[PDB]
Amino acid sequence: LYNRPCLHRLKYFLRPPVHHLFFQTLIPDKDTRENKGQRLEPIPHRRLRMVTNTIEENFPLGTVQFLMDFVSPQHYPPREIVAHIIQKILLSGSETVDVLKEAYMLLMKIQQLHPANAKTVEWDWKLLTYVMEEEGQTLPGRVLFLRYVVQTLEDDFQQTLRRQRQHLQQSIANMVLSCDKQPHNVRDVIKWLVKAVTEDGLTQNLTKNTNQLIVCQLQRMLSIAVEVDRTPTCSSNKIAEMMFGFVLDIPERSQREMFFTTMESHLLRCKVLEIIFLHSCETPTRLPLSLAQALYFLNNSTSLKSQWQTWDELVERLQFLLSSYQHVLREHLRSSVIDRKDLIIKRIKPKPQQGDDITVVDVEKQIEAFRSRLIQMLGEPLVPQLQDKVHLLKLLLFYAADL
Amino acid sequence: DAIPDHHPGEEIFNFLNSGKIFNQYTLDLRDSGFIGQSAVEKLILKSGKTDQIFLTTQGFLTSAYHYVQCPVPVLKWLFRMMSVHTDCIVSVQILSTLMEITIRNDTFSDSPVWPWIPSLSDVAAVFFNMGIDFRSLFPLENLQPDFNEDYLVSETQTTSRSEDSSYKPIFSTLPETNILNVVKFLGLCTSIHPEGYQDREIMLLILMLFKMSLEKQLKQIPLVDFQSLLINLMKNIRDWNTKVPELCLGINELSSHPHNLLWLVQLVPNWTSRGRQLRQCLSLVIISKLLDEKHEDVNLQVSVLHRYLVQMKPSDLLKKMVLKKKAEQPDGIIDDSLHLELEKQAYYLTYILLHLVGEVSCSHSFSSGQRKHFVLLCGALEKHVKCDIREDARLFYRTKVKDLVARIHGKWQEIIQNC
Repeated sequence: LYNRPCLHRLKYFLRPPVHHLFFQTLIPDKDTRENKGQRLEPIPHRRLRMVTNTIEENFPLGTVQFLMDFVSPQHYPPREIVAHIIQKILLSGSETVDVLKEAYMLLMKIQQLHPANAKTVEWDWKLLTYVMEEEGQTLPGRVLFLRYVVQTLEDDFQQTLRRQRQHLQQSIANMVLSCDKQPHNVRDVIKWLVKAVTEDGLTQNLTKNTNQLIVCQLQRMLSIAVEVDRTPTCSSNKIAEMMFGFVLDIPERSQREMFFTTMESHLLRCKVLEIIFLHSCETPTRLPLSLAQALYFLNNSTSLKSQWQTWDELVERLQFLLSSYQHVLREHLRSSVIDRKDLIIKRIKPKPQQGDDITVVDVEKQIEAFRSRLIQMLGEPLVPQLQDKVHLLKLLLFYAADL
Repeated sequence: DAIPDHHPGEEIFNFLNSGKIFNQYTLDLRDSGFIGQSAVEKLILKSGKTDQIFLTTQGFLTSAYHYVQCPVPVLKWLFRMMSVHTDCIVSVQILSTLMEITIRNDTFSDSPVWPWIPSLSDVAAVFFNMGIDFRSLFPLENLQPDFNEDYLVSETQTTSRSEDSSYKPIFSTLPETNILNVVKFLGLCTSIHPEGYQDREIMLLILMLFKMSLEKQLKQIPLVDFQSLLINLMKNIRDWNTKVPELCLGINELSSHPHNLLWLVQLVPNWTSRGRQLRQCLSLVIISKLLDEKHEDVNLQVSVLHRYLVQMKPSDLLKKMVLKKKAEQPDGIIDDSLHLELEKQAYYLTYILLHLVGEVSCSHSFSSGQRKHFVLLCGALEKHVKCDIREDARLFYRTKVKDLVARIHGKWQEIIQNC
């Protein structure tokens, strides 16, 4: 019988952020309301003077310390100070790691206490491009810079989604990641993602984690991009077509597995798999996306290294497709986010979709048919791993969205 | 370096003893055992072993748990996996699944059974599996948990229905990712269900978290979520004023090296009232301890700080340590080299003390008469500290301490003139 808070505000974007500072803004009660009471201000003139003095003598550690002591809930650093700390120190390629440590703590404190908005952001896409693409610069602070960027984007998206009931014209994502307006940026981030995945290091360790984290961050940016506009469907289609060719030419398999596994936007993975499957099938299919379509691909698909590995790969692709299909059906991702909020608050139920009218007999017959086809084209006994994978697909289909 | 700028740290984790309970080759949700009637459970118990991880990562449980509470052992095994899995992406995905299922259930779980949150037994289990000793988890004999190590080990092992394989460490290097997910989940549960823990439990959690932070190989990894969880826990306690001094003494008692104590003073958050209270009280306790002052139930703070400053005269402490070492040393003869070494030690100690004075002095409420105290305070720094400091170009540590005193003087002067 405890007075739970208004948990509804947490359902809007359940996907993982980098940090959970949002827990400090849940309470819509006396504590937070009275804390916000005072009107904010900038760093006092004299304090500003001393901190700039600290800047002058090229003693970055003193600057970070003094800023840490001065930043408080009733004051914020002027934008110039934020730009200085980020560009001058964080991405400086000379100092030691501890300086980057303190810088990260400083930025995190600023972001935790003051929610950055569009009119106050520091970095620009040009700087991101410089740090990422312009190789020949191995900046130790690159990972932290990317983490800060993604955290800023996520915070801004959440705040704008909460505040604005009929628009999103004042969000960082809107003006730095909208596919309609800056599609070249989307292309560049996809290129960076495929580059990072392709970066060797796996064959038959510390930097592997770096690539993994940056890849997760890029996937987060893609996921937010897929929602920034009003209609997820068109943006997802655009993104899927731009990434189809890039995913096509990935040399090895494990890279493709990492690419698909890390996928965050469920609709994006669904579209990518659907497009590749259709491109890999001789006879096109006009049936919309549904379980019937899953069986359609299962039957009429082919291979686009002994072939059993390829068939294994297709099995995994179909399981991914079924998982993402279930997720989209249950989450109602098709609608916009702004009205999806009202949908989830009202807790309206989904509805059956055309092409989902199948029975257990159908799936059993289809699975037996595929088993026969695989034996015919390869023989028996199948590889034990392949056996396990087909068995797993059998159970997943038997799920059959049994209603 | 005569004065290193960061706490040295210490070896808390031991790799060769990391993972004595369970690993990823031992946890399966099949062994939990439930009446299989829904397609969810039937599929799970008919599913293989790797299909288990596949189902977890791709949100199959989240898909299958939109209107039904997830059984508690399922969440417990998910927590275990998040804690023990080596790969980073799988661990992050498992944590995401845990957050999603917990939030959804809570939004639909109005039943008296509150959302599952790892009891101290669970967190102790995971951390000990990581390679933290019981005393390391709880190093204050005065405050100890409600159980013992053997109970935890036997219960967790028997629940996990093994010398067969030569025990390799589950992690040959700091499991940063797993620790981060564990603390993130802890913060989530603390923030969603505040009254889920008891005051004593909260205190034990604070003690173990602070002790863990002192890890040697964790110096380079920013512990922001540590601060977030600290904020939540400090906010959770119900008898605050009464509980503050006990906690302060507890943190004081964790270790001996003063720079580590300075670290823990710095690490606590300082943008919430209770955080500031903790900071100032902990600083008072530390300054009382280090100066060899008898713990006689420590405006009067003005005279107490003046007394301290008198005691922190570098020459005075130098001679005090000279006396102590001469008594300890069977001969009692100190060479110029060892004299200079003790000089470094005394300068280090004074550096730490001036830092603590800087932290304690900060305050937001002041009466007019407080001016005089500050006027005296700076004077003492100028008189009881600055004058005895003689600049020597070849000796940089003197310059460091002098500049530190200069910064303190500047801040105090600015505060004074603010009126």
